[PDB]
Amino acid sequence: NLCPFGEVFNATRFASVYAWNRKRISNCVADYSVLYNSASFSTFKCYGVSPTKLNDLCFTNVYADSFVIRGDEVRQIAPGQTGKIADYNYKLPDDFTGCVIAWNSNNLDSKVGGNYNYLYRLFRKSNLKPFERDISTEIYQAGSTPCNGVEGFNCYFPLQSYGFQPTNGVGYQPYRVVVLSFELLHAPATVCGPK
Amino acid sequence: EVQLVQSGAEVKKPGESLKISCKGSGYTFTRHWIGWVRQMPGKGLEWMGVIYPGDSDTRYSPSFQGQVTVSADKSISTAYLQWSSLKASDTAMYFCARGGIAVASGAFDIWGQGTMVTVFNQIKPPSVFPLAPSSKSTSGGTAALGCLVKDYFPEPVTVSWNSGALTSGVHTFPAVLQSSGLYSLSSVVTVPSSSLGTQTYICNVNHKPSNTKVDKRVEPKS
Amino acid sequence: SALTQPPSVSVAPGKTARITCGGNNIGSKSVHWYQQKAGQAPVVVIYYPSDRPSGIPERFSGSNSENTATLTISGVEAGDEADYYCQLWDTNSDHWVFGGGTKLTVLGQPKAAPSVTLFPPSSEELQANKATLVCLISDFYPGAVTVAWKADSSPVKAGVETTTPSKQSNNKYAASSYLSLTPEQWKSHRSYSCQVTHEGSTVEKTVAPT
Ligand SMILES: *[C@@H]1O[C@H](CO)[C@@H](O[C@@H]2O[C@H](CO)[C@@H](O)[C@H](O)[C@H]2NC(C)=O)[C@H](O)[C@H]1NC(C)=O
Repeated sequence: NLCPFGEVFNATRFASVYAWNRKRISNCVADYSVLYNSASFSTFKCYGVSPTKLNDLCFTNVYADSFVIRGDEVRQIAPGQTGKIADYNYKLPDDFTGCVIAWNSNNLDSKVGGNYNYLYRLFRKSNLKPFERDISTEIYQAGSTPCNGVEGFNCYFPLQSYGFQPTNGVGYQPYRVVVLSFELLHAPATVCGPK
Repeated sequence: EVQLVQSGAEVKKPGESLKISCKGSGYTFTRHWIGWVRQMPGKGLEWMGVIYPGDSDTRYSPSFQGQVTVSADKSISTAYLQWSSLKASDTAMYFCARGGIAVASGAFDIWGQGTMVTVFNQIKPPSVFPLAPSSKSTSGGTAALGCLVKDYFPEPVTVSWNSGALTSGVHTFPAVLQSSGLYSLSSVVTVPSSSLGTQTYICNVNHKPSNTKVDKRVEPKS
Repeated sequence: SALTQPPSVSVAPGKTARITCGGNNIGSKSVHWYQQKAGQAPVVVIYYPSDRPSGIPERFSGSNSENTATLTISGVEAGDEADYYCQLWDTNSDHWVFGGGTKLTVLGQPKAAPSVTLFPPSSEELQANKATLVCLISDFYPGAVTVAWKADSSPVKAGVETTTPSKQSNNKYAASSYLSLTPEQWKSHRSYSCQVTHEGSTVEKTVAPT
């Protein structure tokens, strides 16, 4: 009863960061050390737990969130960070307990002419609360004039496309990111390492 | 098991204060919104306000801002709704609902029982008036007698006809709760019009809370 | 912003029910749908796009147009009779907004037009310086009617108190509508009328001060 980590990490297509994908993991055993042992990931950082301790600990629930962002935006996937991704697309709580994994995905997510399928939120009236997800496409009202669905002066479409080109630099590469959240809830432990 | 358990029902006088509690269990209390929705008896849902227990951020509806206070205590996983001076128009059910995250971000995924808040001003006996059947009711047809029972508190009011002797054709309608906070219903009996002029129609109205009972004669005029 | 729902909708078992929610640019905003059975707390049946909560049957779905959000239940069962609400997120003001609600009634019995009795104020009540007009509606199904009061021929909004339809002993529904008004305006008009609308058909009753 191994946890389907290959379902999320080795999935063919990810979601846009504004509409990131969530998968609930329970009722299985997972060797997290095997995940780090493969060295294909560029970022592997954990908060509240050490990587070796994962196999020696149990949790009520596990949550795997998957999306694609830019390279220099991977630093935004961390507690207390700011920026358009952390404030408008995907926010992590200040007391986050879990891990963040990010790896380069240039050969798959980049296309000649620009890959215009991956989007992100540029404008929003207020910051997202932790783990919230906004997928509305209402015209943003940047000024006093009400837009009323009409895009134009001080009235912008809320989403902007990344446009990944294989020839891009390391900062503007498509990076696939997963976030593992670990939940202890005064309930039975359903996800455990080989302990 | 995710659950929102609310406090028990309350009965208060106008102008008094009130504080209802709503405790969450089975989830991280600080990582979700907690909102309050009002439902008047037989009416629709009305969002009032919301609090994020993580940082105590509060958002209020324009129609409710300043008339009610929303707070939270994260140390015991509880949210509070508070009135300083109650009005008769505040009589309603009050649900507390958790604000979802991920796909449930804009919605309220989990709900409690609701808390019934009744604002009662005084136990008032009912005023009973006759509902005359018709003019030119004439023999060979049916006619509808009634009596209207207005401005009483609380439920119920019990109506019989001819001290329980008349049972065919009686219908007592459910009462309306007026915006003043008082109840009003009517009772109607269908009888042969021929018996208008021979048989007298007596409506008996009983208010148990006010030790009140009235016998009203229904009889065509003019 | 105003969210508008039809007050009631009636369908036959096995067919498809569509409940519509209206507004200005609702097709671009996050809209969810809740079900509330009589006596129970609300339950989410549809999130935004058409994502279903865990345990909700696949016959529930959501669709959107520029000025409209529609909840669709295919192959309606008897247990689906309930009040359905559309809810808006409104990221502009961070205001959760609530629709008016729609009572979805699943036809189990035949249909029945309402019987209306209209009572003018009693002479004793007028002597007491009050006036009440009583519109009593009985023996109708589905349990959803709309009552319009007409002073003379002009609509009247103030003084109208209408009850929620409730089940009778014979499993049909009844309701009442009271128009409170002072004797002066009662005597000042040629007539008063009560309009009861049920399933697209209207019944009007008229009374006079004389
Ligand atoms: C995704 O697929 C890769 C390749 O199929 C997995 O990596 C392999 O892991 C096995 C042991 O689990 C090793 O024997 C192979 O040498 C690995 N291959 C490569 C190319 O590294 C990877 O584990 C899969 N992801 C998950 C989460 O299971």
